[PDB]
Amino acid sequence: INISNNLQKALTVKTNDELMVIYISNLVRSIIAFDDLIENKIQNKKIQEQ
Amino acid sequence: KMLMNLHKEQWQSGLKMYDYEEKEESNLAATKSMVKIAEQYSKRIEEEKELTEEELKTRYVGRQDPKKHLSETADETLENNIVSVLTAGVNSVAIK
Amino acid sequence: MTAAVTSSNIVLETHESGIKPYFEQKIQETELKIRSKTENVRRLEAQRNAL
Amino acid sequence: NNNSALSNVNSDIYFKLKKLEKEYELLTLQEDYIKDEQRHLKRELKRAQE
Amino acid sequence: MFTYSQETQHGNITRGLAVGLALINYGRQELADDLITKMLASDESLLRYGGAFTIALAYAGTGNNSAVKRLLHVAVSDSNDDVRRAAVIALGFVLLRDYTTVPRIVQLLSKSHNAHVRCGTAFALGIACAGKGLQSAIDVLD
Amino acid sequence: LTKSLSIAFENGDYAACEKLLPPIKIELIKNNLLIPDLSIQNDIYLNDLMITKRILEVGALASIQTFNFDSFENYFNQLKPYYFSNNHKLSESDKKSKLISLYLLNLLSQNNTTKFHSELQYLDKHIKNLEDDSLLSYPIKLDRWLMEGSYQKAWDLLQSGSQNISEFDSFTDILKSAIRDEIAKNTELSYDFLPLSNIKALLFFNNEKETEKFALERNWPIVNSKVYFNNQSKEKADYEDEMMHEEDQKTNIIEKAMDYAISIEN
Amino acid sequence: LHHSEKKYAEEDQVQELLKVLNEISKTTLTLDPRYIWRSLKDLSSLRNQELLNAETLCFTVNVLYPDSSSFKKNLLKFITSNHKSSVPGSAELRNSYPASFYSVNTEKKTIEVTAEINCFMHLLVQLFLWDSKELEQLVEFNRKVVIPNLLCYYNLRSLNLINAKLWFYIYLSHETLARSSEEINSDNQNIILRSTMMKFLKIASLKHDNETKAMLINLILRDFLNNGEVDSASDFISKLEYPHTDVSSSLEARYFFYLSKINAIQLDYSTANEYIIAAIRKAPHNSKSLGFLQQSNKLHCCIQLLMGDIPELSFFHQSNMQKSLLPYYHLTKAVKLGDLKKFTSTITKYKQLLLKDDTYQLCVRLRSNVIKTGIRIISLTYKKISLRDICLKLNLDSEQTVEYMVSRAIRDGVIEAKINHEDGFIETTELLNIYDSEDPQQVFDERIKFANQLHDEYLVSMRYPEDKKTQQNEK
Amino acid sequence: TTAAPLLALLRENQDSVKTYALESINNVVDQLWSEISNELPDIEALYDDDTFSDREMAALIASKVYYNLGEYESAVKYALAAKDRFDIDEKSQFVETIVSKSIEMYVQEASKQYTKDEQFYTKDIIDPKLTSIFERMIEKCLKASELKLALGIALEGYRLDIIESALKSKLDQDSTSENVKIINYLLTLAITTVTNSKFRSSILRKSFDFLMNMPNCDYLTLNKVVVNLNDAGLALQLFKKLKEENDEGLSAQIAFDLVSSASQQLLEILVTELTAQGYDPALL
Repeated sequence: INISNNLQKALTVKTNDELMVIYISNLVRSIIAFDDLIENKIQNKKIQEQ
Repeated sequence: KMLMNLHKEQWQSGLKMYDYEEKEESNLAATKSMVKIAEQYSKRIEEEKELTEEELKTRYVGRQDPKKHLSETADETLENNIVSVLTAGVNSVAIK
Repeated sequence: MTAAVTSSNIVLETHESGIKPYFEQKIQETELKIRSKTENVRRLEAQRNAL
Repeated sequence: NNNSALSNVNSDIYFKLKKLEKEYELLTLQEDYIKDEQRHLKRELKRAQE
Repeated sequence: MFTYSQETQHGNITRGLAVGLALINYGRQELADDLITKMLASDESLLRYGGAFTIALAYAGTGNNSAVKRLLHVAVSDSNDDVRRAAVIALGFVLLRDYTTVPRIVQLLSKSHNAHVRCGTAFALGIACAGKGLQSAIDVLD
Repeated sequence: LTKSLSIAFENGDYAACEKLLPPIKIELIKNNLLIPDLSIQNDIYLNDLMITKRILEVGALASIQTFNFDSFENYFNQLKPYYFSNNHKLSESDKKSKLISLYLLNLLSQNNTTKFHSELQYLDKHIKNLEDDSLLSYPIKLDRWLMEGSYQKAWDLLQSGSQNISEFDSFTDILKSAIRDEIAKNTELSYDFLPLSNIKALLFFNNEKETEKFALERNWPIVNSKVYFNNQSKEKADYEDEMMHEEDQKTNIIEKAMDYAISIEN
Repeated sequence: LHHSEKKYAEEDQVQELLKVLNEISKTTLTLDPRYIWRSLKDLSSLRNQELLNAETLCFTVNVLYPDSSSFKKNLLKFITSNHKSSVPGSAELRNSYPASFYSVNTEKKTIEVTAEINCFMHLLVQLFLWDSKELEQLVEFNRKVVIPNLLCYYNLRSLNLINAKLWFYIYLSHETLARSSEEINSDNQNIILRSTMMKFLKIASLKHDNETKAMLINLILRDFLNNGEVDSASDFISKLEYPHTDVSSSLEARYFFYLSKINAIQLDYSTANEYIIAAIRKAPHNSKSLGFLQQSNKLHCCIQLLMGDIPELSFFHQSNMQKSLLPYYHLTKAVKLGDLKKFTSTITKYKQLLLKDDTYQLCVRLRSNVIKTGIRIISLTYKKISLRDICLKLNLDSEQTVEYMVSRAIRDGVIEAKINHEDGFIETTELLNIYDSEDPQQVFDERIKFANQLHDEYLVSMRYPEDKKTQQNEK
Repeated sequence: TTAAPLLALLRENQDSVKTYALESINNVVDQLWSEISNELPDIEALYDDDTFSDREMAALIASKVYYNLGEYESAVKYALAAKDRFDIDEKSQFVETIVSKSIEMYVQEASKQYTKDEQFYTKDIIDPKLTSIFERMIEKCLKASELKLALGIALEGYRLDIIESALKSKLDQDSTSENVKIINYLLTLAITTVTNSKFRSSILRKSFDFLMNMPNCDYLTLNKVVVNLNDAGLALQLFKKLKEENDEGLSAQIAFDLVSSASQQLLEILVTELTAQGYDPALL
């Protein structure tokens, strides 16, 4: 039961790291998201012109 | 049905079990190794803050994912011991 | 003319106001619920997509 | 204006959402299906590895 | 027709019988429910291949939740190739009226890399948004 | 009505008090309408409040003495809004200090420390340091001596509290009984053999026949002049198992593994 | 000049407002209006505090005022009048909008949508009173006007959540005015306050507005701790349905704090201890939270002493709070030593400092626990120990007295001993070898389930903002 | 302040202060709601007795308290217990809270008893006080004048009565287009909210009858009904109307819409019926 306890807890370590990692992925993707909005302004007008 | 049935261990495989010596070996091997995967993961995650994932994996040996490798080794023995207890106690309580 | 600071004209425009929370509670309850299910279905998709 | 003939604004939000909650039952149906898909895919991850 | 399907030894005849039962139990919804259960319960792939289509045509254009559930479960849960394919194509028939929901339901089946599944996923978008294009439908098919 | 009650207390008749109060309950309504209910307090309402307060007060002390603890609490409860508000304008009174002391003994004679400290907290904010503890000291010193666990101190305080003849003594006789009952849970854990003289000594008795009498009622089997605390424990444990709850109350070796298993595969 | 400074500030406010107003016009949302609102609230308060007084006046004049201009003006005359910035074209404008409250549209009166505007003018004024930091009449005027206005109409999901942040200021100004002075008429005004709080919660109950619901509960709890109505509050806490998944972390800390105080007074110190450590973790390390942390950490030291658990020496040193936690430190050394003589000194010396924190009510209960700890020392040091020996060390009065102290203490199982009357000693019974027994099994079972629950928190959080980013136009 | 006085008064056995106490407890009810919830079975004790005429007041405390405790269903029982004193609780700007839950409560019961038999408003399974509350809320929509809101709650609530009466009264010819508009809104919501076959056929069939009584009706409105239900009987009777008129253009128009829209099986029986009905051969 004690080995099972350490192992459940080992799996929890691994997952809290995977929790932080995807959270960094989101922090990164935020920059891209901001930049995209200013950029889409230019594209809309061109496609309507054609 | 003939094809499927390849066992007389359909009802004689859950109460049937391997000695506790062998379960002590699995427990001892499993705990001992996970330290080693855990020491590689510690060298590894001194990084994880530079440029490009693909580079980090080569240089500081992110290969095969040690994060994934520890999860697999923990999952296999974790699921196995629940069975080992689960069958153990089942026998004690039902048989006597 | 009339305001959303307070109600204006008692039991005329407060007669209209008077039949309003019966409609709005139903769907206000439905909004919060179906926003967390919508996020949840995508959560379990994400999970089976990595698998 | 905003509080005069308010019972006419009331009826169109009420109508529109009522139609969509039928269609929003088909999206929780999907949540239910993909709980099963991962269990079938976990035995097939096992079979593929096998 | 059902019983004759097991007697016949020519494969084409079973195929033809299985879907033609679907055609006869068209538009009948919940009265067709008893038949649906025998066709799915079988161990013959053709009876399942036709099984999917009986749900599709009886509950056709009404987004009945029970019908879509069977078709979903069966698609995934059978290893037999015809059986998989057929369940996917069936969805479009059911969700003909409410095609708003079709791309979000079938995103799943196109994620998976089994080919028969993927063949039927396309076809389901074909049927569902046949009437009028949906920009999303096109995007998933590219 | 009002004034007939006043002189009923002075006599030392407290049955006369109790008897005469149901009319005055009609007239307390007229009094409750006279105050606005503490929405605004003027000196008109200060005269009206005196009437109101008076009826409850003289009745409340009298309930004690006639062994009507229930009536006492009822009367006491009505005061509480008047005491809350309006401080140093007939809201903290000589009478307040006297009635709070007796209330605290009443909570204590239930042998609940839960209400007592909760009530104690309420008092910090009013009288407990304004007019000080000097009569409010009696339940607070008593509470002390049982929290540390000295029953000698409690016993002594209580013995001198029968010097205080009024209405504090109506609670003395309950509370001496309460020290015994408290001690009798303790002794199960402390001892498994006690002599007959020693059980008597410990529970503050002087009559052997009384010791053996209490034992029937407290469910102890004194057989041959030696108590068997252990018999008693057995019965007490068994009963708590006996009412259903019981598979998961116990927990099974098999059941733990089942719980853990389903969590991982969900 | 002076005008120019109010105009540059104003245009910042208008974008944030314009931005919320569109999201809520489409269909109400909770969190997305919320994120915008929280940034703006901070900035507005910093701009009003440092700069001008009539910078608030400017905005109120500029937009339609239902009564707000007159209400602002009353305030400004008392603390030094203002009549500037009343000019036209800063009052014939209704700022810039695409058409939602644009200068031509609002005059034309095809629309009039004072709703949200009403809500922002109330935030400006409510902050201004608190920035002034003056009490008296000024507090009272602030409560009167704003509360009945917000209650005549039924609020939308957006407006309701705004009004929770207004309510705070109301309680806080009123409460300090009451603690500064003793006026007999204020007690009667407190009853009116109590009534308003609970009605606000019931209105919000219907609309499922989760932040409003949580914020109100904290205030009501505070109000009980100040009035001594601990008695009522036992009732209150068993019927809460507090949100955790949709509220700010400041509320969640406050909530955890209150519980430990109320639980502790009812002589449950087990549950008290778990609740305070959670409040501390929610609450940051900054000097922005500094007075919160000081009080929370006072209560935690006292909790561990009430258990007989005792805090370590580590704690006080590694904190840099040494002077503040000095009465608790002396307490911790005192209880440990089992000195009744020291303890009498500690709570006497420090009396005032303790009572202000309202842990003094708890502290008196330790004069007893000082004794129980002390006799526990004795039974560890000496396994079998004469009744006489114990009486000698802690100045206890008879063999019979110490018998009785220990009888109470071992019902609570502190000492974990049993008295032999027939030999005359007190014998501890612990010898371990409890690994053999089923006790560790019980412990290991609990540990796993705290872990399985942590997996659940991880799963729900992780994947939910990913799902948003995909929907979003960004690739 | 505290409710502790009020408890004392019920616990007293002089009747006058108990009457009083019912009145006073309901004054401070949404402030001292937790305290008095603990000793709410007292309040109920007084309600059961038959020495009191202040039963309604006593019921009334509990309904307000029980909401705040968090059990919504229990509130509804005590409100219908009290009987009246609740038509001033729809016009409160602080309590419509009990009323809304009651409306929902009717729908749970109403679904169950529709499927069995169409009529069930002569049954005693639905409480009569509850029936009243539903009917007066709907009347309240029709007071400000909006039939869209009245139709919506009745449809959920499975009513034949309410829907029948709203369209009947909405024939009075104030604008022909306007009346026809309300009947479409009814056909649409029926398909899109309800797919339970029994109520859907019924509401739809009902609409056919009200359109045709009007001295002008759009027939696109009329045709929609026939094709969902697939009835040749509606179709036969529609034509027989135009055969009374002998009007060339109407007869050609409906027929073109029919052939496209309608299913093959329906048209095939229909032509045989018109042929023995008698028609100009042009339509055939």
